[PDB]
Amino acid sequence: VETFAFQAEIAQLMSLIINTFYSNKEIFLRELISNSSDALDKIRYESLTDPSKLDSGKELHINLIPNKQDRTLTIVDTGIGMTKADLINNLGTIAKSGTKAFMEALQAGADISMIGQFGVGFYSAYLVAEKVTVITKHNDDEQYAWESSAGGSFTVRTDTGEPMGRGTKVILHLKEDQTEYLEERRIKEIVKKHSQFIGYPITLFVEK
Ligand SMILES: Cc1c2c(n3c1CCN(C(=O)[C@H](C)N)C[C@@H](C)[C@H](C)Nc1cc-3ccc1C(N)=O)CC(C)(C)CC2=O
Repeated sequence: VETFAFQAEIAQLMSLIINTFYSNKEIFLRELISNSSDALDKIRYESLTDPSKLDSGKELHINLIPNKQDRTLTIVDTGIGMTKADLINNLGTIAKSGTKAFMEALQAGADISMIGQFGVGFYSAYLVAEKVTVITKHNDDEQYAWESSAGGSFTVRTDTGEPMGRGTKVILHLKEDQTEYLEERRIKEIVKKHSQFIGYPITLFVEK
């Protein structure tokens, strides 16, 4: 298990997201679904030039899986996935500028729901999650688990759990007071409001 410091700008953003009073937390789900959709767009595009990129799975979809026993909501996609370099360095490097602009825009009167316009919508997960785990598999690399409970650090390790084939799972370990996001009616409501036109099937799993 390797431990890394977040880019300073990203630690600042995470603290802002955790500390700012902002009741409209439900927008986190749209941002995660958007990342999944963009990841699915990318593998679809790449597979046109190279059909073998779907050898790791032809199905292009998004699953939403609540688990009340574990107090987790997982967003699963069969998109392009992320390499180790993406997880550790590359996406966060790119996200530095967006992070800075967002925080500047908030100082000027924007609100937290506009986060996705700055390319850092992933971090909205911390509106509702105390810990986020990202399990991901890209065709060119092994399966990795990224994890952070904020506090300025994240970890990456090779994942020895069930092989995914290709794609990304974002596991939200929900805060004690955010369990409404495990309720079928609540998730259905948010998906219809903010994510009704996503171009891949979204399956909301129900609890046994
Ligand atoms: C930024 C950012 C970040 C993450 N994703 C993105 C978002 C980075 N990104 C974009 O902002 C695009 C260019 N608008 C490319 C996406 C789509 C990429 C391939 N897949 C993806 C990425 C993210 C989340 C889910 C998925 C996922 N579910 O696959 C996750 C992590 C690297 C742990 C931290 C972080 O800074």
